[PDB]
Amino acid sequence: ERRRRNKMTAYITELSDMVPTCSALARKPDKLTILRMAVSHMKSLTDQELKHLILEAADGFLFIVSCETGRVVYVSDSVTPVLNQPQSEWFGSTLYDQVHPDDVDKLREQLSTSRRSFICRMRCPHFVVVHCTGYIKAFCLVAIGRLQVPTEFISRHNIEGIFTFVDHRCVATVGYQPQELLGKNIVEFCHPEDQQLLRDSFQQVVKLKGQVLSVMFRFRSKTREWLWMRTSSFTFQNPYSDEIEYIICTNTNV
Amino acid sequence: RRSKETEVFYELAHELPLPHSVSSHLDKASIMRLAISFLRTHKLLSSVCSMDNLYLKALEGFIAVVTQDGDMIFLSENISKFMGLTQVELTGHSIFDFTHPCDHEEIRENLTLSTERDFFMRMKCTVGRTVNLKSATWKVLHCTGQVRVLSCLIIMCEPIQHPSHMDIPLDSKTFLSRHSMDMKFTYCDDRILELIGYHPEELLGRSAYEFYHALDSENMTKSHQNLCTKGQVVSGQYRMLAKHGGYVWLETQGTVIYNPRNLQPQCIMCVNYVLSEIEKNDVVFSMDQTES
Ligand SMILES: Nc1ccc2cc3ccc(N)cc3nc2c1
Repeated sequence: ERRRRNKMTAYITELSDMVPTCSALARKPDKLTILRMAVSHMKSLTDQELKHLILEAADGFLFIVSCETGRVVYVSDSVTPVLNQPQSEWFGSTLYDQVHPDDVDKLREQLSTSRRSFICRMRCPHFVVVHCTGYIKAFCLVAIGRLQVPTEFISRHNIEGIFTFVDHRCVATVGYQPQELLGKNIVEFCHPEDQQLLRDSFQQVVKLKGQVLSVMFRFRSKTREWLWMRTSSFTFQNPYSDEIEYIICTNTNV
Repeated sequence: RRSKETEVFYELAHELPLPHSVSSHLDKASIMRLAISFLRTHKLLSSVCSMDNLYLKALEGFIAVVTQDGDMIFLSENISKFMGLTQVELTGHSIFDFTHPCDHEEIRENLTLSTERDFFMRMKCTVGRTVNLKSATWKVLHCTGQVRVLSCLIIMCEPIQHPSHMDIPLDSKTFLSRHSMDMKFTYCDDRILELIGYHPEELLGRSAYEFYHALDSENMTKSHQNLCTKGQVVSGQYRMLAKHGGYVWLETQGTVIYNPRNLQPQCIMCVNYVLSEIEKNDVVFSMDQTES
């Protein structure tokens, strides 16, 4: 029934020692005295340090904007560590001025006829994604803004080898516009000699699901030049069903 | 003598930086817990710094500070708003006593040893509104913060919001969609078309993975995994391929929704926030974009 007692005493020790003007004693006082000591000391002592709590956990800053003009009524200095921006810049300013041009319409609708939240790119022509979260108050928005976050080319295939995706770098790599590979099977750009080598390779990647396999072969460039290439690839399986979405390859000139 | 004791306790309780509204209603133990944890908080804050209905209300989530042994030294007030549970009820207690175990290891891994932390955890929720801890429910929190030295976790726990029960307005740059557990499109609204170029009719057979930039697939994988295990996710920023050349950037919050009378999963509902315009218009990435 009484380990209540011993962490009440643990409480009294632990507590007693972070009261400094009490910690500073060779002998340490009784129950009530340690208590009133803490009391009077607390009195001696949650406000803007809250603001920095925000800045530390969330990487965020406070700002109020009139829903009328979009002009910034108030901006927390925490804007500076976040956006690398002087409070100056945000006081004579409108929030539309502070975002990406394409982010404007969205903003018009968050400032229209409750409580608000949205994502937008704010400048520090360099922008960063920012999550603003706030609410409307007497006609204004009190919200907080928060941050977070060629040699070769990648492709994707259905299991048969048809190109289903290529990164634009393909054009530099093999001379082809994406359009010229997409839809066609990869073994068609292959030297007949190496075609079996390519085929069997697909087998191995599918038979063994998830791990990576490499193969080297001659790939038909757009100037029709056989290109030694290593491609190394693995299947991509749905997280829920674990059946096979497709195959991902990286094709690197060798 | 306990006359003096009890009365000094309550006196103490009163001008902790809180309303006597709640100060009043404390067992001495709570006064202790809170006293200490309040001190510890002021310390750690001194460690990092070398009228606030605004910051509290502006937030759509709350601040937690949690030691390495998992005891939650500090929690902002408005947690009650999101979690039901009051600060009072919680400071000093082990995070692990209020989190879905199965999330505990992962919590342990984000508790220790880059200092940037970003993960999802299920926490006990008791909210129409308020219930009691008996039939508590699991609520998913997106937690982002920094770990610090001691060892110490400072995070912001953001609820993800359940699409059928909104509290915020939505934009023109935001479309909404439904999926099988496969993330196969089963439904999408007709904001798609204006935003990325597809008719909703087009996507029905299609798994969502068909439309991610390869560079994002795995990240998406992570999200999927989590959506299923935990029940909700916010994805990172990722590109979705547009009806013709190029892509737009996105962020999707996914919620598994349940059959109410069946208590089985049904679908995934996705609030999809479009973050940009089609970036590469000249560039074609997939088979569908080649047509026409
Ligand atoms: N709307 C967005 C969102 C995220 C973005 C991320 C980027 C990363 C690198 C880069 N060069 C441009 C980016 N543009 C973005 C535009």
